[PDB]
Amino acid sequence: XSFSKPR
Amino acid sequence: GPAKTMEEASKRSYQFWDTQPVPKLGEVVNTHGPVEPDKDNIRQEPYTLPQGFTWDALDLGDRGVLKELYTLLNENYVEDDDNMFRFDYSPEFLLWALRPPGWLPQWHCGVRVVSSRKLVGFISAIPANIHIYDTEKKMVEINFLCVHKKLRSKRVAPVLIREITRRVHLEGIFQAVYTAGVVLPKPVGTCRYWHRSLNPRKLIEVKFSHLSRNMTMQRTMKLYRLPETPKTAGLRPMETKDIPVVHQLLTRYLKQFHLTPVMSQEEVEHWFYPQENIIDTFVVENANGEVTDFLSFYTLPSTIMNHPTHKSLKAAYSFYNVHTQTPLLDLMSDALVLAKMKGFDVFNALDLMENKTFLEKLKFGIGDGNLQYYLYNWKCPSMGAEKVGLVLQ
Ligand SMILES: CCCCCCCCCCCCCC(=O)SCCNC(=O)CCNC(=O)[C@H](O)C(C)(C)COP(=O)(O)OP(=O)(O)OC[C@H]1O[C@@H](n2cnc3c(N)ncnc32)[C@H](O)[C@@H]1OP(=O)(O)O
Ligand SMILES: [Cl-]
Repeated sequence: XSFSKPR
Repeated sequence: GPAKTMEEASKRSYQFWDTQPVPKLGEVVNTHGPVEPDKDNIRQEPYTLPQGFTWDALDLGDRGVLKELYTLLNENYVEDDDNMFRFDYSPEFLLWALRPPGWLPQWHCGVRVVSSRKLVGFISAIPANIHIYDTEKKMVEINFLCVHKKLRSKRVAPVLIREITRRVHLEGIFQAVYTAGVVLPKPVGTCRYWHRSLNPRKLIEVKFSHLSRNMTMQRTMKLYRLPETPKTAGLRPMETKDIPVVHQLLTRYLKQFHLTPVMSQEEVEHWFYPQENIIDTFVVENANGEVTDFLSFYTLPSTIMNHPTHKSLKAAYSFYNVHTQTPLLDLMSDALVLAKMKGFDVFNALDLMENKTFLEKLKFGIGDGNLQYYLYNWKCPSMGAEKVGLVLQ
């Protein structure tokens, strides 16, 4: 849904 | 200009969403129920598209049309906030997500160029029974809203949304649930993605992650090393004979959350029966032969946009994980090992349900992306992430 990656 | 935090969102106006039956961003909600009545006459005519575009319901059983949808999404669907990776939903995954029990062809709603018939827009609805606080409602789940990059910022997305709304109304359904990375009026809950490195070398190479706070690469690979086989006794892939008990385990487990799916046994079969490179489900069958726990995760690779030649980022997404006898911490440790064994580079999970009890302990790192949960035409109090018990695709 949302594409996240590590901060 | 889409907003990603509610501080940015609370400033701006929502020309389209202000017209819709959803609560305002400022609202604190204490009631429970519909915003507007069920409609007893529904617009029979499709909404008007910009000149040169037309509606087309996509028969995904036609492999050529499925490939067209795959291509639209592969080239124009969600990217990370740095435009380095784009989801790469496979055609077989799309069939899983878009043809669950109850699917309807008119709810695979495409937009095509009139002259060329090129597919340039899409949105979908699938039926779902949803439990929200003290109410169970037949709803739809809306997903895969996508407008071709060349067609962006022309207000085509509001037309897609009104048209799927109309098509769902015709079938007698007046509520929906959906998730999005952007803030709109008005999230019923906000979750955050976390990430557990499995192949740290590759993640650093493609700049999905970075060598942090000066540890070496050597030190990073040892930090993320996992056992080569799971530890829980009796763990095995879900089989056809497990469908009823998985249904039973999930139904009782979900009662403790405030937003959950209500699945039939046929829906449990669809969403959990293992399908290679789509959905993995493992059950724990104890020394008595009883299934007491299960874990599941789905497959979602991503294009590496700067080097689309260099394979793809293979990610596993935590789905539903039910524990009654195995500690959840041990169950998720086994999930990581199995994902590593199956060649995934990273294991993603949200902070919903009881996930916060294991994320830090199992060396997940916090992500830069939120996932907002929404209801359409249902005004209820918001809830914390740990009360969200719903995972969409
Ligand atoms: C009863 C049944 C009801 C069923 C319907 C229930 C509701 C379903 C709701 C949809 C659930 C989707 C669940 C998923 O699939 S979330 C995944 C969304 N897809 C993507 O992010 C793929 C990449 N992006 C795109 O393809 C386009 O940028 C999209 C299509 C997203 C917008 O196209 P474009 O960039 O060309 O914009 P516009 O000029 O046409 O239109 C701008 C207007 O659209 C509002 N906007 C922007 N993004 C979203 C968004 N993600 N959800 C709802 N609204 C969104 C925006 O705030 C503005 O409204 P307002 O600010 O003026 O108010
Ligand atoms: Cl609220």
